[PDB]
Amino acid sequence: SLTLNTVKQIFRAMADSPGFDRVLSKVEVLSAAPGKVVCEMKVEEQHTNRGGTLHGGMTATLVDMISTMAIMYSERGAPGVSVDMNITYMNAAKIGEDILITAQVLKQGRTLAFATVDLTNKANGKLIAQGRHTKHLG
Amino acid sequence: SLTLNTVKQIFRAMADSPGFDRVLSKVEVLSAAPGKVVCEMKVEEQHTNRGGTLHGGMTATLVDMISTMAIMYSERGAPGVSVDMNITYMNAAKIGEDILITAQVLKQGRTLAFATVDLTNKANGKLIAQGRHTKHLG
Amino acid sequence: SLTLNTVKQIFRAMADSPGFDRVLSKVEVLSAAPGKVVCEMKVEEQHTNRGGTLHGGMTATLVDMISTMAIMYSERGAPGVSVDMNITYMNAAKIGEDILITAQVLKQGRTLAFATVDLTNKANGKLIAQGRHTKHLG
Amino acid sequence: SLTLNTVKQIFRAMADSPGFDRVLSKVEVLSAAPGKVVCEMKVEEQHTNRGGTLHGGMTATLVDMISTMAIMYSERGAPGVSVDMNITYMNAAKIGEDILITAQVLKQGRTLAFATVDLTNKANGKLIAQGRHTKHLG
Repeated sequence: SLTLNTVKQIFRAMADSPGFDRVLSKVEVLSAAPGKVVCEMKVEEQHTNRGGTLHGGMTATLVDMISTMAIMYSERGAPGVSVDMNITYMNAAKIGEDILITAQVLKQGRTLAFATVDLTNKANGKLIAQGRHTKHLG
Repeated sequence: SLTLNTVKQIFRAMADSPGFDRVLSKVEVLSAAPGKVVCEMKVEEQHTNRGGTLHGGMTATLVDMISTMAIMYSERGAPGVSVDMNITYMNAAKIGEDILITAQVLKQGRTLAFATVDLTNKANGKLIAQGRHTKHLG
Repeated sequence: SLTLNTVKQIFRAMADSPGFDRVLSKVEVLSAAPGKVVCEMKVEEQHTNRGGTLHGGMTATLVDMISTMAIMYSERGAPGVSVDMNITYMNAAKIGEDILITAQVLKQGRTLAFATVDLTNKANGKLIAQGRHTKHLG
Repeated sequence: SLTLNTVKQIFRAMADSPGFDRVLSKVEVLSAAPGKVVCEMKVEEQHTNRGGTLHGGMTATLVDMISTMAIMYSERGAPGVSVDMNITYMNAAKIGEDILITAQVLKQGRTLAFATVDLTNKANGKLIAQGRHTKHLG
C-alpha cells in the first residue's frame, strides 16, 4: 500500500488546477486505505454560504471527490463517472470548525462502484452530512 | 411580479461574494416567476472536472442555488435550509457548451419546500442532470 | 414492440403473481407508449399505513414497477435491475382517493436507464410523491 | 419507553394489519434500543420480483418500516411522516437467503429525524442495499 505522502501529493496535484477541483485546495488527507479515505478541512469564508456555514455545494463537492478517491484506491483503480449522488444535511458547520470527511466504499462491482461519505465535526464527532455516491466504471 | 433586471441584480449580488457562491458568477438569469427560475451558463474550464466536462460538484451547486432561488420566489419568500438533495447524472456537458438550469417548485408546505432542477444543453435540449432538493423552512 | 393492451395483460399477470408484485393487483394501466406509462389506483385499506394514508412502501413499489414498465417499453426491451431509487413525499394520499402514477423515461443509455415517476391526486392534480429510478441494463 | 419484547409485539400487530404492513409478517425482530433496531427475514417467494430475487419494493418497505421503528424508539416517541427516502441496491438477495435489516438513527432533531438502513446477507455480511430515510416529526 501507498505512503500517506504519496496520497497527499496525488491529492495536491488534483487540487492545484484551473478546474473546479481548485475549491478543495484547503483539504488535507489524513489517511488512505483501499476503499477508505479520511480527509480534514477547516471551514473558511470561501467554503461558506450566505449564513456563514459550510455551503451545501461545497459539501457536495467533498462527497463527490473524497468518495472518488476511495473508489480509486482499489485493484481496478478506476475513478468512474458519477451516476447518482445524494446528500442529507443534518448539522451546520460554522467558520473555524474543523471537519472530517470520511469516505468508505460499499461495493466495487464489475461496472458500478458505490461509496458512502460522512462529514463530521472533528472535535466532538457531530454528524454534519452523509452522502452516497454511485459511479459507473463500465 | 419583479422585472428580470431586479432578479438579475439580486442574483449578481449573491454571486459577488468571497463565499462559495462566487463559483456561480458566470451564471445568467433568463427568467423568473413564482416557483420557477431559468438560468443559463457557458461551461468554462473553471466549471470542469479533470476530464474537461461539467464538474459534478458544480452541477450540485447549481441545483442547490437555482432551486433556492425558485423556492424564495414565493408568498413566504423564505430560502430555507437544505435537508436532502439528490442528483442523477445522465449526459456530460463539455467546455464551450451552453446549459440551461431550470428549477421548478413542486410544493411549498408549512415547514418544507421541495423543488426539481433540470440541467439541459441549450442548443439541442439534451438532459445533462436532474436534481431534487428538499429544504426546511420551519 | 409492446402495446397498451399488452402492458394491461402484464398488470394482470405480473399482479396475480405469488411474488411481491401481487401488491399492485388493483392498479389499472391507462396509457402506454415507448418510454412512458400512466396508471391509476384507488387507495384502499390494503395500501395504507397505520395512519390511514398511502404507505411509503406501496409508493416505492409503484415507482419501482411502473418506471420498470416504461423502461421495458423500448426497442431494447430490457427491464434492467435497480441501482438507485429516491422518493420525495409531499402530500398524503388518503383511503378512497384516486391517484395517477406517471412514469417517464429520461434516458436510455448503453448500460443505464433513468426514469422519473410522479404520483398525483387524480381529482386535483396535486403531487403526492416524486421518484427517480436508475436501472442497470448491461 | 419501548423494549425489545414490545417492539416484537408491534411486529406481530403491525404485521397482521389489513394494511400494507402485512407484507412484513415474516420479519423477526432480533434487537432494539433507542435509535437502533435489527431485524431478520428469510427471503421467500412472496418477497420476490419476477427474477426470483428480493423485490426492490419489499426492500423499500423494510427500509421505511424498520427505520420508523428506530426513530419511534426515542424519548419523544414520534414515528414521524416520511419526507425523503433513497435506496442504493448493490447485491441481489435470492430466495432462501437470510437477510439482516439494520436501522440506525443518525439524528433526532426538533422537527426532523434521519436514519440509515443496511440490508445484509446474514451468512456472509455482504451489503444487499443501503437506504436513508428522513422523516418529519412536527
